[PDB]
Amino acid sequence: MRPEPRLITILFSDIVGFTRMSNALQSQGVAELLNEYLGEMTRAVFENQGTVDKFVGDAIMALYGAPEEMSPSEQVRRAIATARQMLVALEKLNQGWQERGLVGRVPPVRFRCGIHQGMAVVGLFGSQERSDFTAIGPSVNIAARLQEATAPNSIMVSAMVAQYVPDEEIIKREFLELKGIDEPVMTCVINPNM
Amino acid sequence: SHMRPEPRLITILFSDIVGFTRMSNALQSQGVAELLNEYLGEMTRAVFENQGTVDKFVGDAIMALYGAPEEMSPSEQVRRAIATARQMLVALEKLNQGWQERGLVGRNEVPPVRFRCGIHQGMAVVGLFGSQERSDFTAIGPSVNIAARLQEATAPNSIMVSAMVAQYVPDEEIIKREFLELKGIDEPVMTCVINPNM
Ligand SMILES: Nc1ncnc2c1ncn2[C@@H]1O[C@H](COP(=O)(O)CP(=O)(O)OP(=O)(O)O)[C@@H](O)[C@H]1O
Ligand SMILES: Nc1ncnc2c1ncn2[C@@H]1O[C@H](COP(=O)(O)CP(=O)(O)OP(=O)(O)O)[C@@H](O)[C@H]1O
Ligand SMILES: [Sr+2]
Ligand SMILES: [Sr+2]
Repeated sequence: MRPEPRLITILFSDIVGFTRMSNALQSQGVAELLNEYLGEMTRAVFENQGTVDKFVGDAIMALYGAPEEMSPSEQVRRAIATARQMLVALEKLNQGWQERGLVGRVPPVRFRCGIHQGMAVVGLFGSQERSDFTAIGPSVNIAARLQEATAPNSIMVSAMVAQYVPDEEIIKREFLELKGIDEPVMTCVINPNM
Repeated sequence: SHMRPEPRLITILFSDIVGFTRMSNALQSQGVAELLNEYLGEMTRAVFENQGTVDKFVGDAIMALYGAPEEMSPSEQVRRAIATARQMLVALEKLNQGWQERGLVGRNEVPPVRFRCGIHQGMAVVGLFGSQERSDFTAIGPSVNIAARLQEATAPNSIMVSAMVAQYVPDEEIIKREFLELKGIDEPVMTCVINPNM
């Protein structure tokens, strides 16, 4: 648990359109919708041996390579599989929400995911009032920035991650100017299928 | 830790600093953790001392709740939230002074750390969210979104609250009043910058 430097893969995912959709239901319905979604995301992370760092509203943060050790290649394979499984889950959820009148009659929820691999100080951070296991550093900052920079319903990863992805699966490449980073970052949108 | 999601009038506080990453690039692993913990310690102590609830940390950002899980009058929620925000800002200045003396800031031109805080009071669904596999206690809804947006809209080293919060603050303690259009918000919001001092 004690914080230490380690090569890990960070995954950030978020949905946009949840608030708008929930705007019609009462508290109970809002909670049911969100729990439905968070449960699916958690399942996608656990099934691929990932660590659920935390939820941030309707955003999710997962780690691969901590606390349990994991090779860099397996971290990426698992992180990618999680992102693709999350998209499938959202496709299922959206189908249910549309047949429910929550979407279509309010557009379908959209998904964005960013994945980066790099060094990060990982372990328990906080105080006596509150301590949580997480990852800190530019690598984490970058993964979050990728998630916010990618287009609707897509997965964006860094070059460090893409090097383990079959070439034919990289749909689009583009250098992006990310906040706090001087050197433009080569990003790769990967095929959400396989 | 057992609370099922329920609607409730609460006060949400979001605070965040800028300059940690920059300041920490000039240090090493163990130093990062100790530096982050030093700051987080000051922040949580400010929340705890004011009987607030620390919801979570989001990197170096802090989220605190007043009125949940334990009940709290709407006026006490604001008093404690306001006192919390002010104490955090004072602690940050104390921290910057120490970091300055240690050469962590004001050297290799790493500006001193900047603090921002947003506070809003309104209805929110509070309780455990997630699934049997993983769930955490937090607050959800437009009211929470607004508090987050107020913190990101206010200027460096300042505290910004909504009209719902201001109504409990002595008028002379309100530095500035202005309408700002927050994201996803149809009706512009009345923002009030509070004096960092009582
Ligand atoms: N429970 C929670 N804990 C921490 N932050 C929360 C939160 N609920 C909401 N927020 C914060 O409130 C802000 C919401 O603004 P946005 O991210 O722009 C909403 P959106 O992604 O555009 O659509 P959405 O509301 O359907 O998800 C974010 O900064 C988010 O992290
Ligand atoms: N441990 C963590 N958990 C969740 N999100 C994290 C995180 N560490 C970093 N992030 C995310 O990474 C992004 C960092 O970008 P910014 O918020 O713009 C940093 P900043 O506030 O400008 O300066 P700073 O790095 O000194 O804090 C945010 O979206 C933040 O929420
Ligand atoms: Sr979102
Ligand atoms: Sr910050």
